[PDB]
Amino acid sequence: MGLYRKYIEYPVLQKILIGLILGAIVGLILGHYGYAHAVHTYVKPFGDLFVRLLKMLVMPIVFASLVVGAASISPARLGRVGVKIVVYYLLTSAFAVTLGIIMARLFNPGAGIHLAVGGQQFQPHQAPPLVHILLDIVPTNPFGALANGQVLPTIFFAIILGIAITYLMNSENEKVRKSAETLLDAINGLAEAMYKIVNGVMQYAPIGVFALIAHVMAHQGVHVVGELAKVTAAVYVGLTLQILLVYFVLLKIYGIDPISFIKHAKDAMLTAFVTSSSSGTLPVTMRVAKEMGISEGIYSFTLPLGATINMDGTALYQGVATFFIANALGSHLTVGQQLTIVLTAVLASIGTAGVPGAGAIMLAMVLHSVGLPLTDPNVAAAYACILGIDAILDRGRTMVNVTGDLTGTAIVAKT
Ligand SMILES: N[C@@H](CC(=O)O)C(=O)O
Ligand code: NA
Ligand code: NA
Ligand code: NA
Repeated sequence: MGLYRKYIEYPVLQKILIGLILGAIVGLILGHYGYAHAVHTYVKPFGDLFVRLLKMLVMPIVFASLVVGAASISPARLGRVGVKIVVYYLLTSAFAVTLGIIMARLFNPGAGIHLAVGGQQFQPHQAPPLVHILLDIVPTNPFGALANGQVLPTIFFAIILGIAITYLMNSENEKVRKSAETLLDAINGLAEAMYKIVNGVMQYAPIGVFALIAHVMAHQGVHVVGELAKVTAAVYVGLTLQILLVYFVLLKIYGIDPISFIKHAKDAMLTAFVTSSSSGTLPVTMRVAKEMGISEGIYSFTLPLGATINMDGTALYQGVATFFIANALGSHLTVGQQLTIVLTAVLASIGTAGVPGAGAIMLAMVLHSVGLPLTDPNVAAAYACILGIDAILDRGRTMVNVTGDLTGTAIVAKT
């Protein structure tokens, strides 16, 4: 087990990029000499196992995290400035998703791939009338939603359970109060346990990323590499313009000087960029918070709230991916479908945990709203090719999310 210990003790982020570049070389070299059936039958199953691993823990982590999160939060009317706090992030998320559509049309990623994994192109199914969709949010059986795999009914049932369980903790009866604590602790244990499994799966990602990239290179060929570069470059330039478009303009109109703003915050983004974990990068956020030389009481609630609420960078990733998959599958997005992208993506960005890899887990939830379920083999193939390239894209989107946190707290502080 000498080599096993060395392999584990290494930056997980570095290995994925090492695994990604190695996979690309192997696929093209093999593809030039043929052996298309060789990779399809020998190295493909490693990629499929990684896909099944991610889908395993999506359901248990959605239910447990919401119950713990909803119970902890209590309605305090947000005082006076809090209503100004929550409204700020909601509007900004809409802008980020809206910018994704125009930039995606500018480059048009996913053209000329022609997925035929299932033997035929994906055929959209007509959506049921909106009355049936809304009435299905309420689960007729709370246990049925979990077992059958429905996600929307589970979210509704999880939220109300957390709200109902925080009243018992405040109840005067001792037996009722004690029973509420035990039930909350058991679910909190399940949510914590699901996070340790996330680290275990990420250690298998370099092997999983290697298998997925190699399989795609051999079949599609060198052509598919070009589009993968287009989506790679698109997100960064879209994020780059977004920072100047909305984050800079608020600084200019108000009295805070943007040039000095980044000078004190320069260490903040750089530390987050290296670690690529916005939720875990909290200590530096409070570090710069206490050395701004201003009030701390505003910082008592803004940073914990803005940890999960603000996720502009991931939001652009969610929107661009949703559009990219449609082009690969050959199904054009109508105007009506584009309207539900921003509504779904913005609320989706709210539920993101913040740890790296969370966007991949909840990207599929937006796909269900569009009408592209994961059970479709054609959708699975296109979605799998994104899972390989997530690490390099996740390097940039963390910086935007943390920057929006730091920028947003300062402008309200000026008021
Ligand atoms: N780690 C990303 C989120 C993600 O990777 O899904 C962020 O905090 O911006
Ligand atoms: Na936002
Ligand atoms: Na979030
Ligand atoms: Na954030």
